[PDB]
Amino acid sequence: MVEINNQRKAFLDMLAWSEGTDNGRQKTRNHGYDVIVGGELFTDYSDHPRKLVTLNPKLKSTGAGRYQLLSRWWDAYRKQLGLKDFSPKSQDAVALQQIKERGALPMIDRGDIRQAIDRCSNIWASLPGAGYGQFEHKADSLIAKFKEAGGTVR
Amino acid sequence: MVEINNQRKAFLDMLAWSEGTDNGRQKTRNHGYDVIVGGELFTDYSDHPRKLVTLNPKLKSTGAGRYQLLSRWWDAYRKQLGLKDFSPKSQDAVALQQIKERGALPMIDRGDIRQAIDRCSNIWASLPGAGYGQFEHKADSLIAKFKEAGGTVR
Amino acid sequence: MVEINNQRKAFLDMLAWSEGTDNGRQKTRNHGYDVIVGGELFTDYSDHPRKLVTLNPKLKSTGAGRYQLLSRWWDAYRKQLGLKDFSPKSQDAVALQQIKERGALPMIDRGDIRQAIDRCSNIWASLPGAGYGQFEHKADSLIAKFKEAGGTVR
Repeated sequence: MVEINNQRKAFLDMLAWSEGTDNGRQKTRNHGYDVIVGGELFTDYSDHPRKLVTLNPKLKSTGAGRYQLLSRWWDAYRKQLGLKDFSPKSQDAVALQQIKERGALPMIDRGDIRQAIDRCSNIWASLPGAGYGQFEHKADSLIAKFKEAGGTVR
Repeated sequence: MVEINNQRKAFLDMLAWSEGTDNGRQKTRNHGYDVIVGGELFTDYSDHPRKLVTLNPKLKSTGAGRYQLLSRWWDAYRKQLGLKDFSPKSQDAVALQQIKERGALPMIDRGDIRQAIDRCSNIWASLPGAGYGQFEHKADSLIAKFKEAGGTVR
Repeated sequence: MVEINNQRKAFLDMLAWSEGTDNGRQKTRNHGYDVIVGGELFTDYSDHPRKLVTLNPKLKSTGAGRYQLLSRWWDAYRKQLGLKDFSPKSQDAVALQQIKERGALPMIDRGDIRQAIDRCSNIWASLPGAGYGQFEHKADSLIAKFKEAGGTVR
């Protein structure tokens, strides 16, 4: 399993905030860990809710959990990591594993958050990529949230 | 909010032992309720001491009290539960609230401690499977401690 | 300057189409190489036009050229690659350099376009990231364009 440390935890909190699952606005009984794309909540943590939500006549998504994990990616990782449920710890595990695969861990650990965000933009829709126009602006908000979660930026 | 019963009290004692705040070795004048991460003690219970013992980004911690509650979580819960101080009763309240949120209360009440421990590993670093670089007690030692605190296991 | 080959050329054409600079509808006198974000054209190729265009209150951008390169990245790469102008050749050079830095060149050369697109999504806003809700469908329309530009997919 990818180890959790203060920098990584702060990154996961920034991410939960960015994705809108744990931002003090969206309703939740457990820090966004029970949020289904669209805003509904689930209570059974034995598996991904797998509820297909139509966000509009031309947009569907199965994102669920604190990091809005798609069901197809959940299946891949649950098998790969040997996870027995979709509990908060399992959700953190998958997110960290995806961050690991993108080579972002060293960046997070050392405080190069702007780079970590860019590297992870291909996984999470709320994160901007560096070539996009609004990056500098969005990264400031993200960096601020990262800092208040206790992370240290370089 | 969350009322205390024998099973829950036994869980909190097991937790204090696990976290190293109340284990008969760590110094304390009040059963671990005055312990700051690192081992120093505080005497003013009107608020979380809000101290760290390292500036190392990965290792940084503000844990304080019997259950080593981080200051950022303290602020969230203080507001949410309407707590006026960081007294032992307030500390117990926050811990029980976090346990309630991870869906572990029914598990504790019925004696399914191994499951409750797993669900709570996402909150406390000493609980087996937590995934930090810290020492994690074996489930067996935890269950033994839970039983000597008067809890009944199924 | 990174070398151009048929696979790479086809990727740059797919990209110009995806970004809307060279798609048969947007006006241009030079295959999108003269397009400023928003749709205006420039004629002086000695430097990036450097116009900050407001697309809406929340979205501003300085993208210009066939691949909609932001001015700040233009300055970085101009210096790094020793470019003396913002001519079509220079624009291609920077795009290829960015693709090289994302490790997508081998993917493009071998025909693994879906992977290359995902790796490059952090640079270009029109490209989809793999964790995105509709990756497979958007990738399909891009692959079609890549193939008609003469590229071979695996």
